[PDB]
Amino acid sequence: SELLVNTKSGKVMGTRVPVLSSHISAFLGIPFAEPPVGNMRFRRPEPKKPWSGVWNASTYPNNCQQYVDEQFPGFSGSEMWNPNREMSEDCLYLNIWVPSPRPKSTTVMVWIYGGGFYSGSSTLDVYNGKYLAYTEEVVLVSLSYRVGAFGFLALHGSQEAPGNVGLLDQRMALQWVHDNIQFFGGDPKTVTIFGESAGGASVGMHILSPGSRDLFRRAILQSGSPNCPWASVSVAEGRRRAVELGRNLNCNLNSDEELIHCLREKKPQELIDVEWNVLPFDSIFRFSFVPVIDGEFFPTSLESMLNSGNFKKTQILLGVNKDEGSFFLLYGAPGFSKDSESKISREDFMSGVKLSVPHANDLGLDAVTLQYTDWMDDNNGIKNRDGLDDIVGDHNVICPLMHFVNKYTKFGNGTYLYFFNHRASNLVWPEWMGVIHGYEIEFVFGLPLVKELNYTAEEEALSRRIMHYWATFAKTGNPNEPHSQESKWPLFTTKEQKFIDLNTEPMKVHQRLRVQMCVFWNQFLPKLLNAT
Amino acid sequence: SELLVNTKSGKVMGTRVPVLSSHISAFLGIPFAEPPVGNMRFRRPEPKKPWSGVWNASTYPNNCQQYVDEQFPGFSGSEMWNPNREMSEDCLYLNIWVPSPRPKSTTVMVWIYGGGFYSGSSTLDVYNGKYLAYTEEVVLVSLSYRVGAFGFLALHGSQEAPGNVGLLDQRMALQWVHDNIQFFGGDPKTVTIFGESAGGASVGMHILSPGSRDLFRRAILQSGSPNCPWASVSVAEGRRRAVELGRNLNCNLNSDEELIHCLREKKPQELIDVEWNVLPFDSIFRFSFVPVIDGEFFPTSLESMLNSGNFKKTQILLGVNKDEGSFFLLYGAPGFSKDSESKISREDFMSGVKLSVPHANDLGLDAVTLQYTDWMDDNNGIKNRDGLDDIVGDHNVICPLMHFVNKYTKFGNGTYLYFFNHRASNLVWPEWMGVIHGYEIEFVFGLPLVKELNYTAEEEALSRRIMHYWATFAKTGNPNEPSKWPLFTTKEQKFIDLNTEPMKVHQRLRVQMCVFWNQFLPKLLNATA
Ligand SMILES: *[C@@H]1O[C@H](CO)[C@@H](O)[C@H](O)[C@H]1NC(C)=O
Ligand SMILES: *[C@@H]1O[C@H](CO)[C@@H](O)[C@H](O)[C@H]1NC(C)=O
Ligand SMILES: *[C@@H]1O[C@H](CO)[C@@H](O)[C@H](O)[C@H]1NC(C)=O
Ligand SMILES: *[C@@H]1O[C@H](CO)[C@@H](O)[C@H](O)[C@H]1NC(C)=O
Ligand SMILES: [Cl-]
Ligand SMILES: [Cl-]
Repeated sequence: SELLVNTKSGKVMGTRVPVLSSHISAFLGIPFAEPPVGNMRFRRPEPKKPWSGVWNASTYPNNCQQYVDEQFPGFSGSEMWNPNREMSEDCLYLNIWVPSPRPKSTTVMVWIYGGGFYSGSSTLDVYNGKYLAYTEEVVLVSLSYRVGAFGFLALHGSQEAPGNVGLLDQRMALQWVHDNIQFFGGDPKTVTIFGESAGGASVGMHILSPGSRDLFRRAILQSGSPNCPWASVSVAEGRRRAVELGRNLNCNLNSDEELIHCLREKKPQELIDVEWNVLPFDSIFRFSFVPVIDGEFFPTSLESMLNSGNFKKTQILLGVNKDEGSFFLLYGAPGFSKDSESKISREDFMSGVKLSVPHANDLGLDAVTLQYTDWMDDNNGIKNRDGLDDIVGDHNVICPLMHFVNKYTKFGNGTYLYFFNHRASNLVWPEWMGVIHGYEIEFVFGLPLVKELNYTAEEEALSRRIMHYWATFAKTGNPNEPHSQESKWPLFTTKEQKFIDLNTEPMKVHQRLRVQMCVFWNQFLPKLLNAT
Repeated sequence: SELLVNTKSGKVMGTRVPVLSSHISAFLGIPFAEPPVGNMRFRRPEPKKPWSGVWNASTYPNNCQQYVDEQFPGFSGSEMWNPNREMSEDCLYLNIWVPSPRPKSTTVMVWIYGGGFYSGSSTLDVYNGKYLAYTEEVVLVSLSYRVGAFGFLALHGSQEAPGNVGLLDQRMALQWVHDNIQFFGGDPKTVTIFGESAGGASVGMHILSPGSRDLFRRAILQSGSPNCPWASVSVAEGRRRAVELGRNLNCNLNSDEELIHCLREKKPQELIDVEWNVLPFDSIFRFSFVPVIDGEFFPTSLESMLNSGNFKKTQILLGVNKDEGSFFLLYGAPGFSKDSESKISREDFMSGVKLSVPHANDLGLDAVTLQYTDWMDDNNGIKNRDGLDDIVGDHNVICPLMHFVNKYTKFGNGTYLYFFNHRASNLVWPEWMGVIHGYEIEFVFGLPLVKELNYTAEEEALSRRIMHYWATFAKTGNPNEPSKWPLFTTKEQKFIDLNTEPMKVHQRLRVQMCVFWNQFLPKLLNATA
């Protein structure tokens, strides 16, 4: 049978699903690890032990325990990102979409969800893999990993809570794919890992971590990179936050052993209720439990590894959205509202930059302000809003990524860069937010192809070329179909630094994506902050 | 006679001169101090002792001892600023042009030449006062003062070489105008001092100094302000450059008295030959002997005085030129040439900013470089050149002036700001240098009104409205006669362009770059230097 597959861990039974007038096979909620429960919370994952009988893989699994956004109750804009399945610590599962009839040795793409390392689910409607698997005839896998304290509590030295376990969950899902995907018609030698934001940072992390390199062929990073300021913390900072979590829960803080034991006895929701209290400052775009630069998953600092070429040399395709920062200003900065133009007063602009660049000293704050302020027109609320939008996006996503792409390209085997700037026709968010963080995903996954979703014909066309770019890249390491009549996406080279826009208009090639501001964020500001 | 005038120090005989198919009276080279020679070198000026008989005031006086530019021999562009009279330490004189017939109590304008405090003469062709005095019917005076070591060698504590004597020379010429101008038909109660660059900074210094405030009614500052980075030094820095001057000359350095005695034995040229060697850095737009913040001529720091309102409250008219910095890049930065477009490489740009902001640490240089570099086109020689040009002008002239203007307007009684950007059709310098430092002067003095000078008719028109703006301001405290030149205000910050086109009003002259130079860089340097 097409739906019955025997894996190295046991048999599995999938389901036939409809997809754009055709059908495809789906294996949902396949376990790849032992439930990280009880005494295993905070521990490295362990391989799922073989089960006997047939595993029913006809329904989505549970979502990992995570904070749930209740800012706009009933609002689809925010809720599409919340867990749409019951939450449980028993959440290490993966989903697979296989073309029907089953391919022989086809390209595999593994999706890693984002959510700032504190949230995310593999089961969201936007991650529904059937459209891309069907359309580009690839074997699509969506994995899952522990988020929040459950995935990244880090007490360096301890082997009960080392930190980086969510990254290890991802790796185990990758090992599972390397071991069993051939049984689904996938080629373990041609797997592309791709993810957005936290997922994108994750992808870059596996490119960096020796232990992950050999488990995939190449990578796609969307709106995220390993070096993002919010994507990792030092062992010290990580230890401090773990201990602060204990303090907030009245825990015995005498030894890791006791602290951890105390934390293992709490119900998930108790950890989550206090999750945000351990952050260093009042800030936006900062999350409590994230990867730690441990000297293990990451041999040395990310900068030194990037500098020395100490990472997987392959082909990468990556990019950003025009307004990565808007989502975060809306939720944490004064003056922003989803029901108004959100014109920002100079006073709010000032507090906005402090929130946005929490680690900066006064001189640092002044530099950012000067860099993003039009002094001929400083009370212009729109320029103030947009200025703050750019600050959040440039500092958190765009510049860290440009740094990564420039460093990576010195050693890599091909880099393709994009700038996604199409504002969807059916977007429920206010216009000031622009091309929002995460909204290129529905195009990557082919959502615009489903008519009931009411996207424009130009949007369906954009989705199809994006899916083909992504897939062709996954298959060959080049988004372009060699000798083809269509415009060509040029390689990003260290000299020319070319990149293309991704929208409904004919392709435009540009150079040096936001160089000016990124020179400020990547070179000058760090120099000024180091000064003292 | 009309040319024979009795002043409080003695009689003087002027001369009738031609001015645009007409004539006026000119009293050239009137002494206002005792010759600052021999033992008087470095000392405060002394009032000129009365003479008997008639002083011959028919010809220009000597120029003060100064560095002479020989970079471009025979070249009129550079040579027009060089002394055109013999140089002598006996140089403290003033000249006066009086309308004919001699008016009754008329507005007086006193010119203070620039030259970075190390050079300058009152006798240059471009400072010829006859056209302005005639056209605008004002009594025009041009004074002189000691420059270089002779006027600013500062050994604070010593009464032999106190520092600021060049400024005191200027003060005594003003005191002389206060005392005698009424005999030339001038109103001592309506005196306007005006000067360019070091002269403009000088004017600003008299506004600040208690000892000078009551010797003039209003002030005009052209391309210079008191707070300019090159316009003053601390007593400690002035003292070390003095000592270094002696070191360069094999002087006894055991005591101020010995050092000074040694320096007074040296021939003027010996001093001048090593003058530049005392500067603390390889730099441009930096001069060795300048005003010292002594606690006497300047009670306290310039900023504190500006902040507390400790200065003369009156009307000020002031402005800058579009390309203040190019002259200095041409002379001291790699890559520039008078005979080429001077496209500037990246290497030369980096070198250039280091020369322009000598005092900055590396972070400071990075900040400046970032602020003026187009990272989408960093190898554009033209942009690199124009960028360096803006850095020099913004940092040395424009932003310091804007800072002065904003601080002064809080307390002042009327500010008029201009931005001169007309490139003279007959300039001999290359296009890349643009609207050069000092070239608005010829329009202020009315040179475009003389036909054999070959200016265009709209240039003569421009000169006339500038002269009238200047003289009307001098007479009333308002350039406007009842298109209006708006009052610069703390809130609005309006200013006008000065060119051949119809007057346009703008606001916040180079506010973006000036926030950087006036607020951010100083803060950065204070936090990390
Ligand atoms: C697997 O679960 C789905 C829904 O619960 C159900 O329709 C189906 O019959 C199940 N298959 C088996 C063999 O239990
Ligand atoms: C990728 O690698 C092969 C050699 O391993 C080389 O010939 C080719 O030029 C490389 N491609 C790029 C874009 O670096
Ligand atoms: C004034 O001096 C000049 C020469 O320097 C001379 O030609 C002129 O006649 C003199 N006038 C008188 C009255 O001495
Ligand atoms: C100058 O002073 C007079 C009287 O004190 C005052 O009415 C006027 O407003 C002042 N002018 C300005 C522009 O400050
Ligand atoms: Cl469907
Ligand atoms: Cl004439």
